[PDB]
Formats: sequence, structure tokens, C-alpha cells
Amino acid sequence: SKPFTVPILTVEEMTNSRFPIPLEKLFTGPSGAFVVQPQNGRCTTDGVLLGTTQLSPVNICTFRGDVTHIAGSRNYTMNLASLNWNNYDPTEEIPAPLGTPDFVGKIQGLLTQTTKGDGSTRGHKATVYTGSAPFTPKLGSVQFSTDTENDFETHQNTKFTPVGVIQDGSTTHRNEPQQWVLPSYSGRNVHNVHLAPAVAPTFPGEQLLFFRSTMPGCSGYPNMDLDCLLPQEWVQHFYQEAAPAQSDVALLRFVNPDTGRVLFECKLHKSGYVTVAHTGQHDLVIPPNGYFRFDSWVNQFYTLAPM
Amino acid sequence: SKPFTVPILTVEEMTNSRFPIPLEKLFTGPSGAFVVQPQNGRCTTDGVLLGTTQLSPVNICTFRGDVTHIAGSRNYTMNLASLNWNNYDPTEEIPAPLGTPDFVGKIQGLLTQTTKGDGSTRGHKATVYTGSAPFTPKLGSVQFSTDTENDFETHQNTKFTPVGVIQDGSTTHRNEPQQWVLPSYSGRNVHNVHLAPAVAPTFPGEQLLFFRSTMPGCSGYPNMDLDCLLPQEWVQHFYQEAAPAQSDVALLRFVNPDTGRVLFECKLHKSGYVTVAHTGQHDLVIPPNGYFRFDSWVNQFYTLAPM
Amino acid sequence: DVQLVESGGGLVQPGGSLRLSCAASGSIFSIYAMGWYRQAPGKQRELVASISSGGGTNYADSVKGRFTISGKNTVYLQMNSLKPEDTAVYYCKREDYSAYAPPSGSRGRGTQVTVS
Amino acid sequence: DVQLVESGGGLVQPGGSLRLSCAASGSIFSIYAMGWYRQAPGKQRELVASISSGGGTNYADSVKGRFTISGDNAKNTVYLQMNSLKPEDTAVYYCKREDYSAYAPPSGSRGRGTQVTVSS
Repeated sequence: SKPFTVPILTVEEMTNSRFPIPLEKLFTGPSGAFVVQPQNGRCTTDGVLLGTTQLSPVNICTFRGDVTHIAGSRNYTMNLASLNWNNYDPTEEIPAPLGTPDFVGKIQGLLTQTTKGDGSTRGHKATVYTGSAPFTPKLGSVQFSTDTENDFETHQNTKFTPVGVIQDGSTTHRNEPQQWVLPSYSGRNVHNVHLAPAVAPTFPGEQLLFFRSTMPGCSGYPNMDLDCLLPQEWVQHFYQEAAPAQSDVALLRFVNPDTGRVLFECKLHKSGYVTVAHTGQHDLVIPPNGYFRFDSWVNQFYTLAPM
Repeated sequence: SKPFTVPILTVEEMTNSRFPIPLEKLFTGPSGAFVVQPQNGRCTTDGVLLGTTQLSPVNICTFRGDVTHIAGSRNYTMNLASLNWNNYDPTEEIPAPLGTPDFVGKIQGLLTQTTKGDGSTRGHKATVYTGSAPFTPKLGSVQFSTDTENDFETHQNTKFTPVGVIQDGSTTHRNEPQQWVLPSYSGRNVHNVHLAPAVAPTFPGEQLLFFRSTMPGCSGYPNMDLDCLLPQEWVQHFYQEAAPAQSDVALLRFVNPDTGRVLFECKLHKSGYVTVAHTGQHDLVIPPNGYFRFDSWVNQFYTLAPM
Repeated sequence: DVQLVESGGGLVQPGGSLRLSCAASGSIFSIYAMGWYRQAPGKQRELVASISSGGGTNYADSVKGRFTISGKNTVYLQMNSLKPEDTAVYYCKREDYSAYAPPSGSRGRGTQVTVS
Repeated sequence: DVQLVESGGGLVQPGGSLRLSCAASGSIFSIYAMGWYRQAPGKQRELVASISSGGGTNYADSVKGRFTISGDNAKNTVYLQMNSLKPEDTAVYYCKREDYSAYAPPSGSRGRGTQVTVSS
């Protein structure tokens, strides 16, 4: 069988799979108090994409389509197209369009548009509230708010490029975004479908290992913590290699190439997440050149040493 | 020797190496009339990064640092830090900080900031003119222009996230950006240093093969054509694999996996660019599932079949 | 294949102690786990204790505080404060792991431990 | 390795024609290029014509429209049809093959060469 590997990139060399920003650090903490079910950065080790996960880091939390202005408002409704500007088909067996945000929050970015006929362009600052009632990407439409009232044309290619998150209105400082709360992709009266499953540690004393980034903040006092189960480069690697999983768990060692020494060991579950043996909230202290190395296919009989 | 490969991704699955946007198509055209010397998306096939090229697609054309402004102006001067917020070292033998834009144009995005003490945040739409005299990234500073509301604080982490490009609508359409004009990274009257070399076809019937994207436009009538020599995923792939190049040129076949048929063959030069046998400007027509496959290390004796 | 030679075991006075050892040889890999399972007559097989090449250990709840496993490709089981309910056949088990294939298991014939 | 068997060549008057052939045998690969170089005494070698396995051909400018290379008859054989010969074409013509693989550098082989003389 084709030999499994993980990328030899360092943490800082890799990209968050849930927002288009670099990874900064590794974090582990207890995850019992909430349901961990992100839909981006979901991939099996043998390359099967899950949830709303797609290959390109720049497409994460983007939207594409045409827009209509809502009368008397600074708001626009985008009728969603695919990443290639073709039609979006809601009957496809996915939670939402690939790359749709998988958390409840207010995402600020730029909404940009080109007029096909003459190549005239326009762009305005814009926010999407993924917890709002008109956030129905599964149905093929979402709403944006701007400061403009009169500028975007109908039936012209329009793009949302995410930049950061904001906190404002009725929420208290750092109470939003809520990274572990999924939006209702079809809106209020419809339950989500075809979700990548929630993940949790199974063995006692184990915790999830998160790949963590700090989201840019554009207004207010947002919670800028963003944790993903897999770096986007791992998703890309697994998808390409598509190496068959020889067990439920790949044993990874986090190694310092300067000294050749192993820092700690961890389990990469074939369904695409990592666990370590630790109790409590902990930011890992890692050397700048450290990376993960796949050492063996193991099983439940193998016990991780406490890190 | 470790066997060389290229990624099996389709064109649409990959990312431009010169701006954080997806690839759309393949283009070939004569390039004698201009100098093709991009500094982003420059990598040898055996994984040596060149110019200002770095690994992360989301970091391309970003800037980080702290900002200052003269009271009452909408312009801000950013003192550059590194990709990881460490000090920027101007003596490193690179043209400019990794990921600096490698074209002369006006790039629009969002400038965002966090106050470290209380986690308060702010953002404004902002533009950087890479053809302007205060564009001196090599010296560690660049200027952004805004239309402010809540002024940026000094000595706080500030990030520029690029979104698109603009053009002065009162002037000849598509006269900017100039994708093949390098900025003066040290400003006026100072020569660029440590540049990745210009590339050109050498043999009769050869043309460069470009990986092409359409840059979003935020105002006016910009030339939205952006061509890169290598997809960012190829840069990432070669860097990781670091497979020794067995010759100056790798022969690639562009294959339709549905029919097994080769569409065309092309040469991937070890110095990191691709040529095809065609004369004249041509948008390639490729099947959606088509991908590149490495077939052999060849040399100047091998002539590419007309495309 | 892999061969496991078990040592120790026998008849023990209640409240007594016994030490088992298991040595592995043959086509063994550098990443592995070793340990013991027991089965009493008319009872389900149960894990007793295991140790992994990285030093991680696992103990059945039933033997916590009484049994110690330690690990040369030989592992040792120190069984203390034995009670009649510990009477069973004890089987040494090894899993050998690689980057190229599924885990490969080997198991010893087992040794009778009788506490009375 | 690879062995190249050359045939043809000789003396011809200007405006005349000659056909060369080269057959390759031994450790030959499926991706390759074959063709001819020529060298007169006291001068460097120059490419005459070559053909690649993907169907591409290359001709020196001096022989365009006059020489044709083909590989569509015998197994692993290429032919050079030289027409309208000129005194400047006088040289030793030698067959050359490059065999290519995905795993190693190109392996070149070259024939002994045959004298071509255009005079009178």
C-alpha cells in the first residue's frame, strides 16, 4: 500500500483550515463543555473531504454570486454561485457551499464586483452575520451589510473576501464569535444536514490537540481565538496522496530537526483529528523549527506518554 | 534519488502564487515585449525558494507591523515586522520581506488592528501604492492611505489584508496595475537586489506557460490579469519533497483522466517556470479534470509537440 | 513471525505476590506495545496492564494500585496483594507497529496463576 | 547501453540528395529524442535535425525546407532525407540519441558518423 505521510511544514509555515490566516501555535484543553463539530478543515487521512471542506486556503469563508439591494437598507442579498462561478446546486449532499463559515460570528471583509461589459469595478466594506436569519447559504443565499446604499449592480459577478471578525451590538465583550457553534446553514426552521461528525477523545486522560490562530479583529472586542482540527496543508496533502489508512490511528512524533529530538507524541485519528495525553488548558511550547513526523500505524493497545 | 513529482491537482483546485486568489486558466503568449521577472511564486523544482517567495498563500501581499501617522492625515506609515511578528531584518539577502507584492499597482484591502492591553479592535479600508516613493519594504516601511474614522493607535499590531486592485477611472482603462513591472523595493534611485532572474523562452516555437487568475477590482478599470510561473501548491510541493532535479527540464504531460488522453506536453524548467510549443496568444481549453503529470527528465535535445 | 516467551506464574498464597516477565524476539519492530490479558474460567477475557514503546502505560481498573508493569524487548508485571479472584490464565500480548502496514499481533501460550 | 547503427552518406554534387538512417538498440527508453549533428574539421558540431517521442521535430535554420527527419518505418529507426545539397553541407554527420526516464539523468549515445561531401 502507498505509504502514509504528513507534511514536514512547521506550525508557523501552515494555514488555518477554518479561516484564511496562518497558524500560530498548538493548543490543548478539555472539550467536554461544548460540541466540537467544525465543518471546515475536515478530511480523512486517506483524502476524503468532509463537511464543507475544500482544497484552497484562499476560498475559506469567501462567497461568490450576484447581489440585489434590499430596499431602504445598506444590506445586499447575495444569490450564491460556486467557486468557478457556475450555479450552486442545493441538492448536493453537503451542509452548505464548500468553504462556508462553520461558526457563528460577524465576519467583516470587502465585497467587490466587476461589470462584465466594460470591466468597471467597485468594492465596499461588508459584514456577514452567520447567526442571522437570512444566513441561508444551503438554500443558496446570504445577506451582507455595508455602509453603502446605492452602488452594486444586479447580475454581475460579486465576491466577498473575508478579513476579520467583529463584536458589536447586543453581545458583551468577547462573547462572539462562538467558534464551536455551527450556523444553521438553511436558516431557522431547518436542521443542518450531512455534517462532518463531532469529535471527542475516547481514551481516558486524552485531549484534543488544536491548531490555533488569532483572527484579525475589525471592530469591538471579539474572541479572536480560532482552532482547527487539521492544518489546511494537511487537508491538501491527504487529498493528494490518498494513502489508505492501515489502522484507526497514526502515531505522530513532534520533532525538533535542529537536535533530531522528539518533543511529544500524539495520535492522528484516521477520521482527521489529533489527540494528546494531557489534562488542563495548555499552550504547547515548541521550537521554531519543530514539525510532525508520521512514525507508525498503531491501535488502541498503544498508549500515548503524558506530554 | 528521490523521485520527482508534481501535484495531481487541477488548475481550478490551485492558488495563484502572486496574489491570494484561485487559479482560473492557463495562458500562453509571447513575452518579448516585456521583462518577466516575478519575485513571488519563484521556486526551483528541487525546493529552493527564490526572490520573495514564501510558503503560505494567505501571506502573499500582506503586511504586518505598527503604524504612525501625522495628525489629521489619512495616510499611515507602517514599520514592517516579519510574517510571525518578529523583527524584520533588512540585511537578509532577499529583494524585500517575504510575500511583498512584486508588481507596480494600487492594491486595496483592509488594515486591521488590535490594542494588546484590552483586545479592542479596529479596521479600515486601505490602499498601498507599490509604485510610489514611500513604498520601501526593503527598508522596512510602506505607506497606506485610508479614509479614516477611528484613527489607528501607535505601537499596536497592525495587519494589511489584500483584497483587490484599483485603477484611476479618469484615465485610460487597464493602464494599471502593471503586473510585469517590479516595484523599487528600496524606493527611488536605489537598485533592487537579490532578484530571482527574469525568465524567457529560448527555443523556436516555445512560449512561457502562465497560470492565470483574475484579480478582484475595487475601483475604476484595472487590468485584472495576473500571471504566475508556478501555482502556490507547486511551490509548496517542491519545497517539501526537495526531490533532486536530474536535468534542467522536467517533461510534463497534461492529461485528461477521463479519457486517458494527453492534451499537450510542456517543459517545467528546474529554475521554476513552464514552456509550451505555441506561438501567439492563446487561452488554453482544458477539461475540468485535467492535471499535469511528470513523465521524464529531458533536455534541450527534446522538442515539445505543438500544443 | 514474533515469538513470546513467558516466565513466572504458579500457585500463590493469598495476599501474596508474583512477578511475570515476557520477552519478545524475531521480527520485532521499534514501535510496539506489550502487556497482559487474563481469563478466568467462565469469564470474559480482560486486559490487565500494557506498556508502549514511548512509555505510556494502561492498567485495568481491577488491578490499579496492586499491579505494576515496566519495560530490551522484555516487559515485567509485578502483581501484589493477590486475591483469589486474580486466579486465571495470564497471556502476554505484543503489537508490533510500522509506517507501512497494519499492526501485527503476537500472543504467548499463557501461564496459570492460582491464588488460594 | 545503447548502440546506434548508421547507414548512408558519401559524395554528391550540389543540388543532389542523400538519405541517412540510424537504428538504435539496447537499453532504449520509451521517451527519447533522436537525430543528427554534423561537424566539419576545425569547427564545432551543429544540430541538423532531431525528432522527439512526443512527435516534436527540430531543424537547424540552414537546412529548413531541404532536410526532413522521420521515424515512421522500422522499429527504433530514424531517417534523414537531405535534399538540394550545398557545398556548405559538407561534414561528418553523426546520429545521436538521448534516452530519458523519470528517475535518472538523460543518457546520450552517438554513432561513429558518416562523411558527407558535396562537391563539383
